[PDB]
Amino acid sequence: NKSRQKELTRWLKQQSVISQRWLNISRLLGFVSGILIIAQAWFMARILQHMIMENIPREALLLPFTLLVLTFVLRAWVVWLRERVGYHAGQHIRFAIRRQVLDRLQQAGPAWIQGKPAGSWATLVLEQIDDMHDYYARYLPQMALAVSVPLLIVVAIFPSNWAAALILLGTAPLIPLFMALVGMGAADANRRNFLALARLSGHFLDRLRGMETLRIFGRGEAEIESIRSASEDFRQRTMEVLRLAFLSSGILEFFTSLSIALVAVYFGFSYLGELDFGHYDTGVTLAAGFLALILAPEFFQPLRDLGTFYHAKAQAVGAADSLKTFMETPLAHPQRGEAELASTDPVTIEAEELFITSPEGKTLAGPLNFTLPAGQRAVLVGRSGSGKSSLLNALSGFLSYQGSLRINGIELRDLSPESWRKHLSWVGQNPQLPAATLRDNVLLARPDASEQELQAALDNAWVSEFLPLLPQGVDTPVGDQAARLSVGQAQRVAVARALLNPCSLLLLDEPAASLDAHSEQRVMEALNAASLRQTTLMVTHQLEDLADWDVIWVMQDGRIIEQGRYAELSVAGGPFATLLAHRQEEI
Amino acid sequence: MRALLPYLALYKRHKWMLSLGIVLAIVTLLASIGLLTLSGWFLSASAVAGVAGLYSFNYMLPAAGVRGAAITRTAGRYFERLVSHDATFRVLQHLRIYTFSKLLPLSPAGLAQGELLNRVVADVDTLDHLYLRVISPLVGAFVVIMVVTIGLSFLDFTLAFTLGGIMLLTLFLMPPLFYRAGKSTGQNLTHLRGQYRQQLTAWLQGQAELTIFGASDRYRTQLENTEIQWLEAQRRQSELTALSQAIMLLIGALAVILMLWMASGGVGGNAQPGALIALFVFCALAAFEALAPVTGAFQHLGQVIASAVRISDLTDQKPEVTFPDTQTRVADRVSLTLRDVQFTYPEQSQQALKGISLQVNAGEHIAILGRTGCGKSTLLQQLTRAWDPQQGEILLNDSPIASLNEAALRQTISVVPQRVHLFSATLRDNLLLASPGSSDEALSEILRRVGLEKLLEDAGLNSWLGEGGRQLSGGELRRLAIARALLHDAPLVLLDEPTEGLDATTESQILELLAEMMREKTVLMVTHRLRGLSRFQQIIVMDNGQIIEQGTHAELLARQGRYYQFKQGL
Ligand code: HEB
Repeated sequence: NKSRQKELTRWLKQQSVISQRWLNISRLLGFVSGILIIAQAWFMARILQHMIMENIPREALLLPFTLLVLTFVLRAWVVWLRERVGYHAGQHIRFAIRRQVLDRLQQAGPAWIQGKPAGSWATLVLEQIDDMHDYYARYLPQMALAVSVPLLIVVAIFPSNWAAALILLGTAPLIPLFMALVGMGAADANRRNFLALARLSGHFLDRLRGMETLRIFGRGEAEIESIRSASEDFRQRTMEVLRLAFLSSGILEFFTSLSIALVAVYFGFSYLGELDFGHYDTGVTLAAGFLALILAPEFFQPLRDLGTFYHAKAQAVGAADSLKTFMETPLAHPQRGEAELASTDPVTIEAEELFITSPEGKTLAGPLNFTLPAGQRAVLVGRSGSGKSSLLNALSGFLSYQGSLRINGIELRDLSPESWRKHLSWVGQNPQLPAATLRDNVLLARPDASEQELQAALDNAWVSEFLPLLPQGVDTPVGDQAARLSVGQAQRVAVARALLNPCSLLLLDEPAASLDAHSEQRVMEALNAASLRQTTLMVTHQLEDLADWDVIWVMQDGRIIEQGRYAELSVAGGPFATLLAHRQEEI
Repeated sequence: MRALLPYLALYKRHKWMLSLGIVLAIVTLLASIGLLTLSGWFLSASAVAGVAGLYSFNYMLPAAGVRGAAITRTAGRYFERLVSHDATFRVLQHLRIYTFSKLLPLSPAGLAQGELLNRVVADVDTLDHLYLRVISPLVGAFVVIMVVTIGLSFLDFTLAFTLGGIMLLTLFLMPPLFYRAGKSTGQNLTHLRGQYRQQLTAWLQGQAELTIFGASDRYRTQLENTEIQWLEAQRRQSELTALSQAIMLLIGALAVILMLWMASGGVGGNAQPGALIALFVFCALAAFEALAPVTGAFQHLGQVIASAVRISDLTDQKPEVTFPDTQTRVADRVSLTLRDVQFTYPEQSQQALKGISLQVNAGEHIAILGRTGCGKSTLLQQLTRAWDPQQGEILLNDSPIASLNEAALRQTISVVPQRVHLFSATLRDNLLLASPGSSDEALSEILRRVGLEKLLEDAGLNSWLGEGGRQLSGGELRRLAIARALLHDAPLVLLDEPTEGLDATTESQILELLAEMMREKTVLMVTHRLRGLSRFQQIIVMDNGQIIEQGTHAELLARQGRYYQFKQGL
């Protein structure tokens, strides 16, 4: 009831209502499978009795053989239909869960997305959502088939011989009785074995990622023993659980073997005259005996096939564990207003008692009390981890805040994000080029731009000086994660994208941090000029060239601890002078 | 199929465990077939005998059959699951050890990445599937058909070869036919999955950029369009599995119909078979369970073969460094000398840069100061023998570095890398890495004297590091690298950009930590930061891979060369 295995299994069925139409069709077609199985067994039992007992030649039995062939062809048709319907049930659930996951992930914003590597979000969205398919496509339909076919077998056998129907029905309550004893606790113990297996896989991946450290210390040979010990420890731990978990397989194989033997023994001795019960005082026939024998392995087959689907369920429960907690983590979600910024002129950012909050509730920047007049450029400086980058994300709308942050006297909470972000241009380190071609990436800011405007942007950002080096020129595919372009020229494309449309506010988050010596000289040259056209807020540790910037904010531990122009701060001996001296120690 | 040969060779270890699992799979299937065939014959024989034949009919011998078959089927299934799972965990352990042992000699340069290693781990997981998912069902199906055909030919050769022939013909023809029919769909499926992952990663990583520029909604629209195409390829692949499952039911239908028809005419010489008709039709009914996993097994062979090639492409690379077998004695004092060796890559200079050829006496600290943003330093790699120096020669204690066996080389050189790795194990295991045998208290005093007090505050040495928890910040993570090098206690210490990405407070503490702890060792410290270089006996400043000048910090300022310009804030 309260186990994590049952909690995750309830979650999986809560998502299955997306395709309840498909699961009802599949359950209805499984009921047709049961009827065709019985019609199969009834025709074979009649043909067998005629040839074995009444010695009717096979040339006189074309009607039963013909009907037997149709019920075989119909069975293959229903198996074809159920397999196709089963896929549709899985597909429309995965499509809906993926939409919810991407909705929750777009709406949480880049503040939460960058908390994890993008390959771990791809595991959640691709691998783990797809690990749930076979549970909906195969396992859940097989559960329905395991309680419809066996009861329909019993209903078919019961009129012919109630003793034979009792042999099958007698074993029915014992299998769930085993579930109470073992297999309810073993199922959750197995769920932890699959977690330990995934953790053992991350133990091996950890040793692979650290082979460079293992090499320099000469620990490679002693790390084979750690791989062997961890694997040996996993196997012994898992095999203790499986010695109990595999008892379901054997017990189901025992009760299917006992039922076939009991049906054979009961009918066989009834023919010999030893027994005289169960046949409704009419007489036991070979057709009645064959009908129960053909349908005795069919009574247990849906349950035996359900153990063939154990791993479909086990990997969906493992996937549901990651997807249930993802969908349930509370998130900050900065609230969006309806107000719009009327003018297109540079804004006047004002903040008082402003606290910036991470999507998880953590406070990233303490009390901020700055003021930035229109058209003025300011710089954030400070030690890494002091919350400089968090202030730029609050202004972008990516972070919620407790305080005041007024753009033109209007709180940033009340500004509609769509209208506010059309007055916003941003260049950061680690440029992202989502589009396909280099012309599409630059023109992403506004596709309606004219060719004359585009060429001006490609010239001011110095993109055109490396276009000849590119194979196709401006219409060059950029590649996966800008593989064609080096980081120096990818960042210049981001600069071209930013200055394609002059705006009200320009946010720069260390634009030239890791660029080469040349692109840095051209990225800054373009941004030095751009910063004069509108209100600019830049984050740097390149303190040696801040003379022309009219405001400098020194941020430490989430608050502004110093202010003023470069001339005053460089000689005041405050925290900026310490940072400037530390910066000058670089070559 | 030739690709699986090296992984097939790995099955020699635990050959008995693996073959017992297949034998138990065969015995379980034969017991299922034998139990139904014996029951089908027993009903017919007793019905034909009737009440008058009670005294003549022998039922003690079938009684041992149904008792024996029921026991060997339930015990066979239980132990087939146990033995084949145990064997599957054995082969995974040996696949992991084998892959790790192959990847280790080609560690730094062979692997070139986080996406690669996640794919290497998943490929090893797929090679582990070859036994239960592929080999066990295919071999088990073949032997069951042969045993049934052979055993059932003692009654009639024509009937046995008709049922055995149909089962053999579907075993060998249908899986390749369905593997070929869906190979076109399985390629559009891999292409569409990788395209979706690329569009998803670009949409997630560029979320700040897309939202600001108003494109986040239309780049999710083409992401959903790729998913729709991807789900259309999955639907096509499900329709192929739907066909194979339906055709399997018709082939089983044909065998039953043929046995009903053909055996009615006569079984063996008997033109009036009677009970022997039900023997053949019930064998045909039960025998097709053995072929249930077979087409799905041959599909998974495509994934297993793909992973086997992919792993072999990686572990069959040539290691570019070889180590002798000489049992050299590690010296307590190391004097490194270089001759005509390059400090950094060519960096597209195309100037045929000459070697550095510096000399490090025993006990002396030398700092190599190089321009930021130039060609990346490669002196660390060819001093730990990541790759052999193509030009010049590196002598370690007036002997060539290539003359050291790996055990001695790793023990005479301790390096603190720029990228320090946190293994997921406990804090004690992250330090016992450097020195395998260390007292628990001698281990803890290192954490105190390098300034890592916070790591002994509560969980202490047993605290779980790495991905399990307790991520370390860049400053305290650097002190972990230095703690390992102190525990290793090699005569020569190699520091690569130790004070990079550190605040002035942490940078000063770590530099002072180097001087007092590493006083008696030669350190060759490579940085582009001017801090704390007065302690070093020799400073080597170089531009474009050539020593511009070199000398102690005192006399190096007096010359007013390139170093003096750096001290001017240039
Ligand atoms: C402990 C936990 C676990 C684990 C870990 C595992 C792991 C595993 N596995 Fe397992 N299984 C299980 C638990 C398990 N398992 C179970 C419970 C079952 C059931 C059986 C029956 O029911 O019949 C199976 C069953 C099974 C099978 C049969 C069925 C089907 O068809 O599917 C197989 C083949 C397998 C494989 C396998 C593998 C390969 C592996 C590696 C990864 N599997």
